[PDB]
Amino acid sequence: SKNLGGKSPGKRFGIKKMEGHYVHAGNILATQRHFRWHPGAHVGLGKNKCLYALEEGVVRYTKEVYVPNPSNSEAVDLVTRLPQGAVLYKTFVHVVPAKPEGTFKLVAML
Amino acid sequence: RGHKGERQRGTRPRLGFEGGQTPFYLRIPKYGFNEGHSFRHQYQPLSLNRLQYLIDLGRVDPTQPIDLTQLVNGRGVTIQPSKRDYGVQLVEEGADTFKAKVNIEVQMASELAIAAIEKNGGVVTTAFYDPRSLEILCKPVPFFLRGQPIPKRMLPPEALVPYYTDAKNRGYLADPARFPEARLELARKYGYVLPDITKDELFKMLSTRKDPRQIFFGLAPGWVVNMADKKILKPTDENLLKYYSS
RNA sequence: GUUUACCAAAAACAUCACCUCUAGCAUUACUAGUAUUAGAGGCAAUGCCUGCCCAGUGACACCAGUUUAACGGCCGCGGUAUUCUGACCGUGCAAAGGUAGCAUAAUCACUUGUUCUCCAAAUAAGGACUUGUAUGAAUGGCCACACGAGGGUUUUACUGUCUCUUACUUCCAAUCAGUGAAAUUAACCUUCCCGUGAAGAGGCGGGAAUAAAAAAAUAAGACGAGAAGACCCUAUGGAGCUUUAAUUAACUAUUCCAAAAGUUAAACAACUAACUUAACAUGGACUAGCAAUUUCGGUUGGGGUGACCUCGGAGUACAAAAAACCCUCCGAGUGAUUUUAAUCUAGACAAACCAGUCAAAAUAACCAUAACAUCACUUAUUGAUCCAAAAUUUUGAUCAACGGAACAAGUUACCCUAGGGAUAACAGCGCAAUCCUGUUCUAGAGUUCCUAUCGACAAUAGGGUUUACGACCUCGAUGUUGGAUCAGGACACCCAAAUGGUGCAACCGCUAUUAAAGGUUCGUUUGUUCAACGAUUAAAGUCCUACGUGAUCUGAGUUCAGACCGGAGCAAUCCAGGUCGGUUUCUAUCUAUUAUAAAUUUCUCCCAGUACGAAAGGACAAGAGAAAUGGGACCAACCU
RNA sequence: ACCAAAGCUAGCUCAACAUACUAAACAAAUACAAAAAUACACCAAAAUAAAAUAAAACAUUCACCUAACAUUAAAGUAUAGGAGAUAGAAAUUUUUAUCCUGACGCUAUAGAGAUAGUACCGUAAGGGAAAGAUGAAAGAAUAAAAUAAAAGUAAAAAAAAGCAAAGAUUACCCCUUCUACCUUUUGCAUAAUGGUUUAACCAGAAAAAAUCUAACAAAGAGAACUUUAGCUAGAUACCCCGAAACCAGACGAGCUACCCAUGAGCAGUUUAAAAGAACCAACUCAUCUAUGUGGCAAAAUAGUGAGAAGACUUGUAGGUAGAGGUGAAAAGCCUAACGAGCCUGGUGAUAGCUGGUUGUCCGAGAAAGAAUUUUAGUUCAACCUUAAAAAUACCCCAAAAACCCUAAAUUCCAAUGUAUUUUUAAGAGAUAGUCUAAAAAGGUACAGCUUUUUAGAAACGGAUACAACCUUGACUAGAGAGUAAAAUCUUAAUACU
Ligand SMILES: Nc1nc2c(ncn2[C@@H]2O[C@H](COP(=O)(O)O)[C@@H](O)[C@H]2O)c(=O)[nH]1
Ligand SMILES: [Mg+2]
Ligand SMILES: [Mg+2]
Ligand SMILES: [Mg+2]
Ligand SMILES: [Mg+2]
Ligand SMILES: [Mg+2]
Ligand SMILES: [Mg+2]
Ligand SMILES: [Mg+2]
Ligand SMILES: [Mg+2]
Ligand SMILES: [Mg+2]
Ligand SMILES: [Mg+2]
Ligand SMILES: [Mg+2]
Ligand SMILES: [Mg+2]
Ligand SMILES: [Mg+2]
Ligand SMILES: [Mg+2]
Ligand SMILES: [Mg+2]
Ligand SMILES: [Mg+2]
Ligand SMILES: [Mg+2]
Ligand SMILES: [Mg+2]
Ligand SMILES: [Mg+2]
Ligand SMILES: [Mg+2]
Ligand SMILES: [Mg+2]
Ligand SMILES: [Mg+2]
Ligand SMILES: [Mg+2]
Ligand SMILES: [Mg+2]
Ligand SMILES: [Mg+2]
Ligand SMILES: [Mg+2]
Ligand SMILES: [Mg+2]
Ligand SMILES: [Mg+2]
Ligand SMILES: [Mg+2]
Ligand SMILES: [Mg+2]
Ligand SMILES: [Mg+2]
Ligand SMILES: [Mg+2]
Ligand SMILES: [Mg+2]
Ligand SMILES: [Mg+2]
Ligand SMILES: [Mg+2]
Ligand SMILES: [Mg+2]
Ligand SMILES: [Mg+2]
Ligand SMILES: [Mg+2]
Ligand SMILES: [Mg+2]
Ligand SMILES: [Mg+2]
Ligand SMILES: [Mg+2]
Ligand SMILES: [Mg+2]
Ligand SMILES: [Mg+2]
Ligand SMILES: [Mg+2]
Ligand SMILES: [Mg+2]
Ligand SMILES: [Mg+2]
Ligand SMILES: [Mg+2]
Ligand SMILES: [Mg+2]
Ligand SMILES: [Mg+2]
Ligand SMILES: [Mg+2]
Ligand SMILES: [Mg+2]
Ligand SMILES: [Mg+2]
Ligand SMILES: [Mg+2]
Ligand SMILES: [Mg+2]
Ligand SMILES: [Mg+2]
Ligand SMILES: [Mg+2]
Ligand SMILES: [Mg+2]
Ligand SMILES: [Mg+2]
Ligand SMILES: [Mg+2]
Ligand SMILES: [Mg+2]
Ligand SMILES: [Mg+2]
Ligand SMILES: [Mg+2]
Ligand SMILES: [Mg+2]
Ligand SMILES: [Mg+2]
Ligand SMILES: [Mg+2]
Ligand SMILES: [Mg+2]
Ligand SMILES: [Mg+2]
Ligand SMILES: [Mg+2]
Ligand SMILES: [Mg+2]
Ligand SMILES: [Mg+2]
Ligand SMILES: [Mg+2]
Ligand SMILES: [Mg+2]
Ligand SMILES: [Mg+2]
Ligand SMILES: [Mg+2]
Ligand SMILES: [Mg+2]
Ligand SMILES: [Mg+2]
Ligand SMILES: [Mg+2]
Ligand SMILES: [Mg+2]
Ligand SMILES: [Mg+2]
Ligand SMILES: [Mg+2]
Ligand SMILES: [Mg+2]
Ligand SMILES: [Mg+2]
Ligand SMILES: [Mg+2]
Ligand SMILES: [Mg+2]
Ligand SMILES: [Mg+2]
Ligand SMILES: [Mg+2]
Ligand SMILES: [Mg+2]
Ligand SMILES: [Mg+2]
Ligand SMILES: [Mg+2]
Ligand SMILES: [Mg+2]
Ligand SMILES: [Mg+2]
Ligand SMILES: [Mg+2]
Ligand SMILES: [Mg+2]
Ligand SMILES: [Mg+2]
Ligand SMILES: [Mg+2]
Ligand SMILES: [Mg+2]
Ligand SMILES: [Mg+2]
Ligand SMILES: [Mg+2]
Ligand SMILES: [Mg+2]
Ligand SMILES: [Mg+2]
Ligand SMILES: [Mg+2]
Ligand SMILES: [Mg+2]
Ligand SMILES: [Mg+2]
Ligand SMILES: [Mg+2]
Ligand SMILES: [Mg+2]
Ligand SMILES: [Mg+2]
Ligand SMILES: [Mg+2]
Ligand SMILES: [Mg+2]
Ligand SMILES: [Mg+2]
Ligand SMILES: [Mg+2]
Ligand SMILES: [Mg+2]
Ligand SMILES: [Mg+2]
Ligand SMILES: [Mg+2]
Ligand SMILES: [Mg+2]
Ligand SMILES: [Mg+2]
Ligand SMILES: [Mg+2]
Ligand SMILES: [Mg+2]
Ligand SMILES: [Mg+2]
Ligand SMILES: [Mg+2]
Ligand SMILES: [Mg+2]
Ligand SMILES: [Mg+2]
Ligand SMILES: [Mg+2]
Ligand SMILES: [Mg+2]
Ligand SMILES: [Mg+2]
Ligand SMILES: [Mg+2]
Ligand SMILES: [Mg+2]
Ligand SMILES: [Mg+2]
Ligand SMILES: [Mg+2]
Ligand SMILES: [Mg+2]
Ligand SMILES: [Mg+2]
Ligand SMILES: [Mg+2]
Ligand SMILES: [Mg+2]
Ligand SMILES: [Mg+2]
Ligand SMILES: [Mg+2]
Ligand SMILES: [Mg+2]
Ligand SMILES: [Mg+2]
Ligand SMILES: [Mg+2]
Ligand SMILES: [Mg+2]
Repeated sequence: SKNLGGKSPGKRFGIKKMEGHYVHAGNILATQRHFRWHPGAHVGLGKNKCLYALEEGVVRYTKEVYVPNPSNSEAVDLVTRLPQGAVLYKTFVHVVPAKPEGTFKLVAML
Repeated sequence: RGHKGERQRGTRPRLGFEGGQTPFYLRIPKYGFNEGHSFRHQYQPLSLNRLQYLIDLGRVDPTQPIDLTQLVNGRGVTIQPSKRDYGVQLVEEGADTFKAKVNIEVQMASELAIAAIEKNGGVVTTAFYDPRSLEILCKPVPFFLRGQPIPKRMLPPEALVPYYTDAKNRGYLADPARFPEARLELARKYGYVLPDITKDELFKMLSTRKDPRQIFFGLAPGWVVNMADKKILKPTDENLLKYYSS
């Protein structure tokens, strides 16, 4: 026949943890083919463009201003051609850290 | 039985078979895990905890020297040579609580275990038994009904020689010149005063050894135990006595 | 002459004759033979003949080379005689390019080629023409005598084959007497209609009908009885046959090395080897014969043919995930480059399993607090165990049927078994693409004029004949084309009747309405339904009924086993291809059924050569008769 | 009241022991064609077992499989294997006499096939039955005694109407209400399968892990082992019938195919002729038709035909044997079925395929994602069942989830209403699907069509009938009651002087 090989399974791209959930460091928050959600505070980016928590805490989603890295040609060009009042916005994922960094304990009284 | 199919008729395939897709137990690669397992040496562990508990209830008595046969007879331990058990090994589980004073002979021991016995003024020695030897040693009375002489005790194989030649391990083949030195070294390391075994009243029992070629205490290779008459029989022949005593 | 004992007697086989091959020979065949012989085959007497090819494949010759009365093959394109043709010309390719003959044939289709003869009429038969682009010369080609339970055609004659049946005997038959089977059988207290329903009802629904029982008859139904369908498909079910399938023994011949028995020189040059072999006969090889073992991947709107089978992107799948199709579209089975991209480990994604994915901290590398190889839509660029090679640590599959059998093809109509209505062919049912009917709309045809007769582009609705499509009942059988017999029904009327309109003067016609009681021929050819043709008819209707009707018939045709011909295939075998031939069972249990009548149509003669017409032509109604068919009867005569 | 019914014996089965192991009977006759007293010879012999099957195919492999060495262990260990299916040691260990032999074995469809290897069936090898019932006495038959209970009949035919009954009823019918049962299926009154009926026979078997009960317990077991509460014991479990085949060895050529020996037939007519000439009998064939089709006959009868001195018919005796033979090739014939005989054994072959699978009552209860020579099957998930541990489970308001346009709606979650959900241990079935509503795709914007996604259903009430539409949280009894869905649908109209 003319048509061939359209058959491949779904990649299960999606968003694994949702706003308000609790996460432990290293949990994958989302996974994606293109950037849909960008990594925010305490969220690491994988090389496959997936987002994972770097700290134990609570997941939050947010809209924010997007200021691309000047080493990236394309994005800088896109930003440069904008009308003067305009500002790019994107969607971000953060983890609000829950536990205190550490505590001070009494070891020994000399 | 369900309905039609292979199952109602009784014929469903063998166990590992997955329906023709390459079976799970065969797609995994072979790797030595159990490789040469039958030839590995197996030492049944005996903690100081259990040894102490055994002495306390008077199953084994610390008075006379404690070797494998004594442990077996108290049912403190169980050896099955057929499974390639090469004997008892001593582990340190009860070291801190161990107060008894013993002369003990095991086939392997750990530094900490040894130290724990020395501190109380006893003596540990690691001896080797070959499979046949071991079998006879654990169950002597069934051996004596066998009507055979008492065989020589074999030596360790080349792998285990460096173990039994070291005073580190209080090896039965070790050079007794090194013994007091290493024995003191232990006491440096674990910080306890090493008692003088020489000045004790039970000392004659504490120094008691076996010949490296001898299975029991006070019997000798080549004798024969007639248990109905309560007699021992010994070879007077020259060749026999040369063979058994070599 | 022979053959399928029990469905085929033939065109099959054999056969005289003619041809190829193979053998130079002795006590069990051939053969008590000896090349004018004997085996292995081909072809089919006789007659005229048997053309060209050794490139392939064989077989000789163990290689060259030779062989076609060995397997087998024997072509194009362009330009030319004023014109169709193409003697001639050009050129390509082949081992040779189909020669003689015959030819619409028992020869793919076109095909019922064309024409003549035969018949009142022929798809038949015979004679010619003939590119048969698929004839053709010992897998033989062409004539011919005689022969044939072979297959076709004509004439005579004969006849109950038929028009169109009839009488009488015998056996069966029915009654009486004696004896006394078979398949079959859920139970039956066993109706008809329409509806319904696993899509065809004695049993459901709605109606109708209905004292009970024998005996005799008919076969429409009981998807009647028979035989776990022979067609079709499926099964990691068989078997037979053939090989260019994959693995390869024994045996039979060949060839060789070794074994075994031997034999020669005392070898050659200057200052140990080589050769031999009578019959047996061993071990290891070689080449063949004859064989042995085993297999035919799946998906598929039945199988087959074709196509596909793994991985990714987009749609289908509109916003978390997932999500099918022999669904719609693009891709992948890698390049290029240097930044040559380490070890170890919290936690997760994903997930049947196997596989896949991210990743903090910590070490070590390097600026001396220096870990994401980059680009091509970046997503995909891939493959398990075992096992082999490597030696230190790795590498190896269009295993592409891509979760992968270490290595196996055809064919069966000679088939077999197990099943399947889970799946085709017949029939039903659904649907209505195709088909058929009507109406709606008028641009146009009709000299003028849309609708006398038609009617493009389109519209609305029905019917359920065709070819399909679907796979719902039946594969422990619902036996299939056309005839015969008997027909039941619809009306969408062919004839008969009554009318409307006419581009209806009359006769004819062309249309439209109403009407289904009754009718609707005989022949030549085809198996045929169609169709052509001859002769008629008042007319020779269109359809439905399991393309009505095989427990009533037929069997020409399709669809088994035999055989030819053309073609495909190395072969076995095969073709919706032609041709010849080929077993059609049933004693009726149940339902159902087993005779009232009260015509129908033609044609003559009148009507009148009037009505009507320029004439040619030429009526309707009313009125007299005759026939035929159909219903119902009957023998005086005729005839049997 | 017939047909019938009932016995308890015949013997058997499995072991024990045991001497030792071809019984009994032999006058004659027995290996001529066994049972036939008597004439110069011959006589004798061996070659690996194979395959069905398992590997879900099949090619190496596939325990046991007519060879003495037992037992407790080592041990299902070392090893061997398309390193797959499976196969599998040894060293080394253990074993105390003789008597106490019988039976939670059968009772005539059982137990031996057995009253018998007989009758009978096969040419042969070979296959192989059925059958008994009185009593102390039948040297008690005008005979005496206890069942009279199967289907089938008789005593006694039937009377509108309907799966044959049930509600009932004074009353048998008449009335009303119910589409046999198994199997198989998406779905069966089905016109799909099976059964005349009765009796007797006729089909779930195993203890690794587990659960339950108990002993003793850091140990337990009457040796060999296992043990971080275990060990030991007990109890809980996994069918029946069926191919075509394949392999080995016997038996078959008295039918038939072809041979070898040895006999026998062919009259009349026509011809110089006994010439695979002619006419036509006997004889041999088997053309065409009709009968017949459980027949006279497992291939015939009646007519009609073909040959009829030959490649002719035919008797008797002999031969060739299944990987074979024989063949004027029909893949014909080889003892009524030959694409390869028959019989016995291998054999309880093997069937993912069809059929069958036997008391009562109760608790819960299932429609398909993935691989697969796989889509007629399996094995994993998801559901589910039985126990057991727990703690949250559904329902879920804001807030939150993308870049051009985009709906119904999803995801995720407090509260709140409920009592569910998750883990742990066991365990199968199922994995061949229908219609309805919705979103789409394919097709003809066709199908009772096909392929996915969400939802529903599979009444004993309603839609006359009805699978899937609608009503309805399926218990028992009642001669109470209230409700639900639900039963005829409307229109049929055109005057314009
Ligand atoms: N390429 C490849 N072949 C293998 C492998 N394992 C086994 N084989 C098989 O081993 C055999 C080697 O012999 P070959 O046919 O290659 O000469 C083949 O049948 C091959 O299929 C593998 O891992 N890779
Ligand atoms: Mg896709
Ligand atoms: Mg998919
Ligand atoms: Mg069943
Ligand atoms: Mg099934
Ligand atoms: Mg142990
Ligand atoms: Mg015949
Ligand atoms: Mg014959
Ligand atoms: Mg003939
Ligand atoms: Mg015949
Ligand atoms: Mg011939
Ligand atoms: Mg000649
Ligand atoms: Mg000739
Ligand atoms: Mg020639
Ligand atoms: Mg050649
Ligand atoms: Mg040549
Ligand atoms: Mg000619
Ligand atoms: Mg033709
Ligand atoms: Mg030709
Ligand atoms: Mg030829
Ligand atoms: Mg030819
Ligand atoms: Mg002649
Ligand atoms: Mg003739
Ligand atoms: Mg003849
Ligand atoms: Mg003939
Ligand atoms: Mg007559
Ligand atoms: Mg009678
Ligand atoms: Mg009746
Ligand atoms: Mg009906
Ligand atoms: Mg009714
Ligand atoms: Mg009715
Ligand atoms: Mg009938
Ligand atoms: Mg019928
Ligand atoms: Mg029938
Ligand atoms: Mg069948
Ligand atoms: Mg058939
Ligand atoms: Mg067939
Ligand atoms: Mg299969
Ligand atoms: Mg097979
Ligand atoms: Mg080959
Ligand atoms: Mg084999
Ligand atoms: Mg195939
Ligand atoms: Mg298939
Ligand atoms: Mg198809
Ligand atoms: Mg179809
Ligand atoms: Mg193909
Ligand atoms: Mg997950
Ligand atoms: Mg790091
Ligand atoms: Mg595959
Ligand atoms: Mg696959
Ligand atoms: Mg996959
Ligand atoms: Mg395999
Ligand atoms: Mg044929
Ligand atoms: Mg069959
Ligand atoms: Mg069907
Ligand atoms: Mg189906
Ligand atoms: Mg049919
Ligand atoms: Mg058809
Ligand atoms: Mg039909
Ligand atoms: Mg059909
Ligand atoms: Mg039908
Ligand atoms: Mg319609
Ligand atoms: Mg006009
Ligand atoms: Mg019809
Ligand atoms: Mg259709
Ligand atoms: Mg379907
Ligand atoms: Mg059928
Ligand atoms: Mg039937
Ligand atoms: Mg009629
Ligand atoms: Mg009409
Ligand atoms: Mg008329
Ligand atoms: Mg009519
Ligand atoms: Mg039809
Ligand atoms: Mg018909
Ligand atoms: Mg017919
Ligand atoms: Mg009929
Ligand atoms: Mg044909
Ligand atoms: Mg004939
Ligand atoms: Mg024919
Ligand atoms: Mg008939
Ligand atoms: Mg009758
Ligand atoms: Mg009749
Ligand atoms: Mg008139
Ligand atoms: Mg005139
Ligand atoms: Mg008449
Ligand atoms: Mg197998
Ligand atoms: Mg099986
Ligand atoms: Mg097989
Ligand atoms: Mg075997
Ligand atoms: Mg090996
Ligand atoms: Mg395998
Ligand atoms: Mg018996
Ligand atoms: Mg018997
Ligand atoms: Mg009775
Ligand atoms: Mg009634
Ligand atoms: Mg069905
Ligand atoms: Mg089912
Ligand atoms: Mg029903
Ligand atoms: Mg039906
Ligand atoms: Mg019926
Ligand atoms: Mg049905
Ligand atoms: Mg049937
Ligand atoms: Mg039925
Ligand atoms: Mg069935
Ligand atoms: Mg069936
Ligand atoms: Mg049944
Ligand atoms: Mg029946
Ligand atoms: Mg157990
Ligand atoms: Mg059970
Ligand atoms: Mg085989
Ligand atoms: Mg087989
Ligand atoms: Mg004979
Ligand atoms: Mg004569
Ligand atoms: Mg003659
Ligand atoms: Mg006759
Ligand atoms: Mg006659
Ligand atoms: Mg005659
Ligand atoms: Mg004659
Ligand atoms: Mg003649
Ligand atoms: Mg004979
Ligand atoms: Mg064979
Ligand atoms: Mg043969
Ligand atoms: Mg013959
Ligand atoms: Mg032939
Ligand atoms: Mg044939
Ligand atoms: Mg036979
Ligand atoms: Mg079976
Ligand atoms: Mg299957
Ligand atoms: Mg259910
Ligand atoms: Mg495969
Ligand atoms: Mg499962
Ligand atoms: Mg919300
Ligand atoms: Mg919640
Ligand atoms: Mg299935
Ligand atoms: Mg459907
Ligand atoms: Mg659903
Ligand atoms: Mg109802
Ligand atoms: Mg309910
Ligand atoms: Mg309910």
